[PDB]
Amino acid sequence: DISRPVCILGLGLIGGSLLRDLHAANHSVFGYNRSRSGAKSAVDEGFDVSADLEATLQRAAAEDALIVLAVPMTAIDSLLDAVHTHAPNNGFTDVVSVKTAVYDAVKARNMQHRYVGSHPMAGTASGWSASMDGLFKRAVWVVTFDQLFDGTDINSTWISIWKDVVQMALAVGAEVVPSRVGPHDAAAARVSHLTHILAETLAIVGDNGGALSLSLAAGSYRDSTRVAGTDPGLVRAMCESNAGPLVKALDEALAILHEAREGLTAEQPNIEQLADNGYRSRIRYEARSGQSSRPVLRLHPGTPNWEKQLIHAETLGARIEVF
Amino acid sequence: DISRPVCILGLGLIGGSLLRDLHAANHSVFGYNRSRSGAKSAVDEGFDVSADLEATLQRAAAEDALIVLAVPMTAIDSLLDAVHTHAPNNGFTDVVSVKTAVYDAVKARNMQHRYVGSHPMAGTANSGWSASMDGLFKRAVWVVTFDQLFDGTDINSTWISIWKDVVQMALAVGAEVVPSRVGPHDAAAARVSHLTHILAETLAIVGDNGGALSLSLAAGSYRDSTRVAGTDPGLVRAMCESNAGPLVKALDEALAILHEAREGLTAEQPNIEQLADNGYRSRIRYEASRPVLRLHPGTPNWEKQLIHAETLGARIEVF
Repeated sequence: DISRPVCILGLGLIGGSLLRDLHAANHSVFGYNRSRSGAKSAVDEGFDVSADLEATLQRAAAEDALIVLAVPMTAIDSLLDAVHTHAPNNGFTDVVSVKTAVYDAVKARNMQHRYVGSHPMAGTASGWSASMDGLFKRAVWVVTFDQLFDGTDINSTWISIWKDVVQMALAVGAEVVPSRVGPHDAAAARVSHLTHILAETLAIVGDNGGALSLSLAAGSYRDSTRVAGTDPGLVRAMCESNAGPLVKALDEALAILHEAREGLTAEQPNIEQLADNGYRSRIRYEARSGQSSRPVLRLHPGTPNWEKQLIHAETLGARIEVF
Repeated sequence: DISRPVCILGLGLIGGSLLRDLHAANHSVFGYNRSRSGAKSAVDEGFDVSADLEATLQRAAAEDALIVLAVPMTAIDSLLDAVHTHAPNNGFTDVVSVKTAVYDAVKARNMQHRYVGSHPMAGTANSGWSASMDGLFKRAVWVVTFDQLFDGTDINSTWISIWKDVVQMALAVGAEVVPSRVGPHDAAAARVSHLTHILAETLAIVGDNGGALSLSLAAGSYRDSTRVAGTDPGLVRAMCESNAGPLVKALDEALAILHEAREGLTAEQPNIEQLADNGYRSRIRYEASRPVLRLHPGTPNWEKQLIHAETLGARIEVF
């Protein structure tokens, strides 16, 4: 279980849902919502919430709480600065879709000895009314571990923060997948950010078709343009934060689409390669989900060479369980 | 309702489902399936299905039945030859996802005087008779063609009666009938269905190129946007290859947007304002249903109202 009380900063879809699940699971937890209304609402429903950021961090520091920065990327720096200044010895984690940008921000402030990156594959970062129960059940929750393999010189206290973050993610039914920042952003660029870019693109090309096109659109179109409904502010945050790895991903998309075009413009139009490859890839994805077959490695923090199992899990996309 | 009994050639998702609804609605209906096994299954469930193509057409000839070609585009060219030889007087339609190729195949064989093209947006499936279902067309769109009124073509009251029964059949099984010519249809289908497939196959591969971790981290958005990549490649090829010209027009717009986005992400200060905004705004329009137009075939300039429905993407009902 979790050796520290959890302190959630920001109580929206992610943070609120985390507070609720942790409370359900009966673990010590409290949090902060900027909204005076939202705080009052949660306190009245039974939760331990405040709208006083200074007071929350003072207490967080007093109880050595694990601090969860459950805010959007644009809010991270101010919350890092707030934590650095009010709970400089506390351990802490974030929930943002992109990881390199955050780790960098943490390193620039010399907070890497107290930080463990994390990213739930939950929904779209909406305030407190967005919070629900069991959001994370059987959902992937990435937990980082760069400090173990880069130029950071960490000791046992960091290992202790890392454990609580994993115990926390596991406490709310998540599947913890360990990853360093580069491999993660490389993945998210492909499976989430490009997903969003293609979704916007499709909506425009369809809209360009006018009345008949929007009328004839069916289930496939509904599904492929759904995430184009998410907020422009967020879609930009994701993609811009991770522009580097996204461009590598988008370039693969353009190469494939160019090859596809070469094929459709031939004397005999042909897209075998795109079709056989696409199908096969989609089958591989379904195979390790539903119509969850992720492998599972058991780490034993403390034991020699356990760290190498984190890289082994990263390469395999294995979820982990710590004994 | 429908004046003629229905004859369904090919009984998979589309044709098989069309049979079940017309049978449930207690309308006169019978069909054909190449698969001898698939025909036995149907007969063993109480349906009027045969494996003998020639005999099915001779029966369709003796009932003046409406012939529905519910087969893939690759089986069309020989089926037209078959209907020509064994049932020339019969009025027929089809359900293929591309409408130009079929109409050319029809004209090539001088059959357009008894042909009314159509396309139900009912999707596809990796199966035959076993994929059939009740209520497949409820609320879904059913496109019906009418190029014969605007290209050079001498038509009589029969064609109109054939067109009337195709619309009513569509309506009978709970579909919304949007009329359209082959050019506009294929342009639209290129944009909202075929490009959709192309983009899904692409995303699936890019994600797979990322290896174990990428696939493991893929969540809801990926799942939804790569769903059609799971449809059998053969169907995807047929669908896109048959509509190659229009699809390229659509793909080129996609590529324009995607490059302009890459310009955006490579800047000193990465920026995809434009894409996100236009994208989001395009989706909001889509969500917010189709307009309607009353039509009486025969009355002067009723065909003008078909063009109106086409521009509007409106569904029609017949008075």
